[PDB]
Amino acid sequence: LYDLSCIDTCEKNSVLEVIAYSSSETPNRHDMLLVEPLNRLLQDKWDRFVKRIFYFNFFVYCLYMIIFTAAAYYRPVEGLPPYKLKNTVGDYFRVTGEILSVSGGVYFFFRGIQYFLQRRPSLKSLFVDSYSEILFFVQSLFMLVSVVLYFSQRKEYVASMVFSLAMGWTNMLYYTRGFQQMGIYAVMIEKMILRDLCRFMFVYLVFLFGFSTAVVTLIEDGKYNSLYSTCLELFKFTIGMGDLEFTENYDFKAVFIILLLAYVILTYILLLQMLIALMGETVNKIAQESKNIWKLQRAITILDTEKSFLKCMRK
Amino acid sequence: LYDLSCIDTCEKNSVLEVIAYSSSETPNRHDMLLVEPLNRLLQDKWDRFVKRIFYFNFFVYCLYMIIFTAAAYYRPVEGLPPYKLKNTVGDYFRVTGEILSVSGGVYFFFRGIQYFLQRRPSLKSLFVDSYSEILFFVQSLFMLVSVVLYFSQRKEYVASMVFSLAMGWTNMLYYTRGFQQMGIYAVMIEKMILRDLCRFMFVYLVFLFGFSTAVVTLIEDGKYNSLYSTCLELFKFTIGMGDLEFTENYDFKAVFIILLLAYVILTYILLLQMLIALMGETVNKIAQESKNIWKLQRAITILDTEKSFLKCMRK
Amino acid sequence: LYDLSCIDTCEKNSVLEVIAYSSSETPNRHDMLLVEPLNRLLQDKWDRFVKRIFYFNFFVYCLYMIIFTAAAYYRPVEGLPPYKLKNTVGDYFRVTGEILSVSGGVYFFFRGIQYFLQRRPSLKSLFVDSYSEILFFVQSLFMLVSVVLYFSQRKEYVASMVFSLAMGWTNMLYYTRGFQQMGIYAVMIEKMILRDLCRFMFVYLVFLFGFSTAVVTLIEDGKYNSLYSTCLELFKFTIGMGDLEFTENYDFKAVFIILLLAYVILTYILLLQMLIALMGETVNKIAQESKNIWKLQRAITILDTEKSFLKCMRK
Amino acid sequence: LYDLSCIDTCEKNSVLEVIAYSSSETPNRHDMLLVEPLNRLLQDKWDRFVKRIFYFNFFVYCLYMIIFTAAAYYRPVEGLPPYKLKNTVGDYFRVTGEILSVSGGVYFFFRGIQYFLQRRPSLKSLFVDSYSEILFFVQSLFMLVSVVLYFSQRKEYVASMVFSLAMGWTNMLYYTRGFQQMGIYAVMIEKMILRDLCRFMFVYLVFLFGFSTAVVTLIEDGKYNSLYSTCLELFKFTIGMGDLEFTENYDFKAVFIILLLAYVILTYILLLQMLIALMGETVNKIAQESKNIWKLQRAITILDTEKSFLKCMRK
Repeated sequence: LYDLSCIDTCEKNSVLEVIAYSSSETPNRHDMLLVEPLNRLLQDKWDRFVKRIFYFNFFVYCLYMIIFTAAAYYRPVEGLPPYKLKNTVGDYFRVTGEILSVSGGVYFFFRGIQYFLQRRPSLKSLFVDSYSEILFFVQSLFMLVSVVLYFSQRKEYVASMVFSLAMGWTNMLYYTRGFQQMGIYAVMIEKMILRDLCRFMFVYLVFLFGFSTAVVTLIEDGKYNSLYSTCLELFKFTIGMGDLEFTENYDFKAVFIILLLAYVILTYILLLQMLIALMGETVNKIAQESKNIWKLQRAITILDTEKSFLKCMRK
Repeated sequence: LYDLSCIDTCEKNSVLEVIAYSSSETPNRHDMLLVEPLNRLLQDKWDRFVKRIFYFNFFVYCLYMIIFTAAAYYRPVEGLPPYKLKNTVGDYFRVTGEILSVSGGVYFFFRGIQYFLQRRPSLKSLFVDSYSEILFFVQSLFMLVSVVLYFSQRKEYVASMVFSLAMGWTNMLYYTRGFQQMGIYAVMIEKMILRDLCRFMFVYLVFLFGFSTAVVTLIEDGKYNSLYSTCLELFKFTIGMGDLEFTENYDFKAVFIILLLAYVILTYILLLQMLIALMGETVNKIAQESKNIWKLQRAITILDTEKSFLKCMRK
Repeated sequence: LYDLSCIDTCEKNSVLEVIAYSSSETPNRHDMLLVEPLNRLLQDKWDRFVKRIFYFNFFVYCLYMIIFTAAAYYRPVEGLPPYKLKNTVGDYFRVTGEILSVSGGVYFFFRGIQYFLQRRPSLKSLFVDSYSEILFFVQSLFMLVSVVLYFSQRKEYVASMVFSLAMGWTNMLYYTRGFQQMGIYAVMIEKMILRDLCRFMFVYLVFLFGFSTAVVTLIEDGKYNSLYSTCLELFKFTIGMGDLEFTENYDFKAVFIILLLAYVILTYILLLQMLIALMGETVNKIAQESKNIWKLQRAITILDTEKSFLKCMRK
Repeated sequence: LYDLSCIDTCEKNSVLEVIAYSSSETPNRHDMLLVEPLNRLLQDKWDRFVKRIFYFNFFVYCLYMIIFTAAAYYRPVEGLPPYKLKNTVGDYFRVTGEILSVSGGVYFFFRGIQYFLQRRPSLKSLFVDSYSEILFFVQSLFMLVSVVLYFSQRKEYVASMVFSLAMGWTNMLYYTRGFQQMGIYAVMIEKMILRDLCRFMFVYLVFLFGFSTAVVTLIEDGKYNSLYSTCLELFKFTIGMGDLEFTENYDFKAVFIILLLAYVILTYILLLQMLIALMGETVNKIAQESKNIWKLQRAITILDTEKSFLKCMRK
């Protein structure tokens, strides 16, 4: 038996806390949890009770989402907000869900604020990992905005609400951290996004934009002279529905086609495939690292669980 | 020469049987067949006669499938079942195939039952490998259901029948196990399904659903307000036929487009490509393992062949 | 200096000939050319003159193809063959190219026959590598067939001719063997075809067919009840233009959609991506081997060059 | 401290210059910069001031591009050039941007000429790396051509201009060299283009062309008898919008379909996926090499910075 009390020397800073709140700059930020005493301990906690609490929290959240979903689905958008309830069961259910939706939003909002009270946002912006919390804050932000617009007689609230909704469904992935495979997968995802995806987009957009302006220049009208629509037409090539003959409003057919071909080859063929290639390599490079991260991710959850859960007695 | 009689000590449990019916939990479940005596023996059996019997069984099965296929293809769906045969050759052929189809269904059904009598279904559910047998059971199940509905005057039997049909064509892959390459390939397939595919879908569906509700919320009508149709519209982006302008029923064009773009980027671009990447890695990780499994798969077939085939005399 | 006369002991069998015409069963079939004396010699030959002759032959062939192409492009398909020339330059050019096309066909045909006179076709069928020659034979075969049909007053000759044409354009790749990169690439191609592609298709078609019959069964008419058209509709999903709502001729909408979804997921998503994954691994496995093969491929060409080219004096 | 004055012995040739202008044939062309003294020095320069100048130059360039873009976007193509300005703010802004666009074109043109005065174009053609400069020259070339055509009353100038525009947006990637990741990515891109992409296209086009002529031969008319349109129809299969039933103008439906299927399988399925596979391997092979190259790329920029920037005093 290891002297676990050392870890729990929170009077200064628990060993686990040191790790959990370690700066992204720390070399062993993840590697520190390779210690057998720490793993023994954390796994014990997880199985002993934390995962139960965790699953519960997840369950609650997914309920929140379907409640919110329904509220939006049956939302009487006809007219301007706020809307007057009528004496029906459906109306009762709607406003019930509506209220609950807002409540949960406030809950997450406030928690985000708590984190800001502790880990100030000037610090949080430096942790592209803590974003997993920030996203809930943003989600709730959209909720709150829609509340304002709703009571401001601004139907625009729908849009804000919708963004909140989508955010939540994205945020569902947060809870994959409770599974040594799903959470790992999620880690793979977030890293590839932060790396390869944005790397790709940086260039993708350059070509998208460049070619769209090239084409527009040639275009006389056809409702494609509007850059907005032309760039969408080019975008369509990369989703797989780009029409080479989308317009005839030009005197330079050959040139028009040439540009399209270049765009396709460079973007649709080359870059998209390249992306895949690089992604494969990124996977190779990570692998174990995602597992390392996942363990950390879970550990953090564990600590927060105990910290927030009434300081419940334990070993 | 090795003392092969040891292997054949079935009075307690044959060495090969030990392996064949080994729990999925066994560490060497597959590795046990790396023994030269076992391989010598099994390969001998295979070449000596088993593969001939196997090929025959395959042949019979593929006949079954085309018979069943034809029966369905020329099925007089006009009216309600059961249908009355007329004095024609085509009618004769139809009912002939129909009967045969049912018969083969019962055959597989019963065999599945036999397996349940031995390897109880409470055990079978724990072997995500024994599913190769279960699928035949399910196939036959659909057959039997269609029989009931047919005689119940319920045209719905067609649907059940169709599922049986499709199941069978899928189940054709069962017999790839007789080839050291096709069966191996099949192993690669089933593992990637059980791993990467379902892993992917778990998240794919989250985004699909989330975004579909987001969009529906914005939608006023256009026959897209129905979640069902909207989620299909989003699904279309991933097959390659998603229309960015599928509807105009909203007051928030910009937002509408934003959501679509997010969905595409996250799902169509990122996740689908990621999947490919991970699949490549999975292939790397397996490779030899699929071969190991294939050998086991064949060995099992061999044992069952001898066991079921009249206990035919052998070495 | 190595005693090169040993290699040239053709009175029994040249060392290079031994290798060139080595059975596919030979373990070192390709590895034998790793000998420094052989490489020294072969590279010398290549640079000294063979590659010049080779480039010439290529040049001639590509001329043949464009001549043939033009003949077909401007072919007066109106009416029935044989067609009567009129006193015009275009007619003169057409028949000129036509004759030349046939001539070159006969040339390749005859060469194929020569190979059969030597390396009998009973042997050739065992060399899935010698197909590089066979393809020219097949190409010429189609040519000859079209000649017959042409003079038989059968417009069907066009179809045969077209196949010959396509064959030739495919056969253009033959000459990539003169470049240590293009030929290597071609080797990568042919191996992946012979391996992964046909492996894939074996299963692809199973699902294609199976699902198509499933769907047809549900279909009442709509011109999709014809299996032929339905299977094409399913095929379209894998090229990227499959319509989930291609028909409404059924009483089981839900089921109809279910089947489509299964087909997409299993075939479009899973198998196609899997194929990519496996292809990547195949590339890894080959790499050097394709280079080895390429060297052999070139060596063979070299030997044939000298053998056919007037037995021109050399070192 | 290393004796840095040795590096600066430019009276003969600076050590860095030796490397920077090293022939592509040099074995250590890139490896030479692995020297710790060189890296120390170059990194110092970069951070000390070069990167600031570099960022500035980039900034200027991106301004140039958006100015040019706007000029084209609001270009009164109605009638024939040169166009007469009217007394409006928009006209003033247009011609302002127009002039600026030409000016920057001349700037890059002249610089290209300067390089030709030094590193003669007979040499430049041998450096498929120096193309990064050539592209600016080509960009400016198109600009100058449009100027001529503009004043020649030839509306065709638009086309030339458009090409210049697109070139510039492509050339934006030049400046990714200032980032150890973006520039590296760009290196990955250019290599894969120069290698795999053109390798692919070499064969892709063979099949594209071959099959297009095959199909045309069958075609009676339908506006597809024109090879140009048919080859586009085939091209569409690879972008994901190829229609199997694009025409009915033929007497050989079966054959028509067969050809299409072959084209799809060989090109759309096989080759495109193969390309991806090879690309993955190319990534594996490069990796570090791209980083090496990137460092060189930056070093070159550094040297040119100092050389062109007033010979500003330094260590």
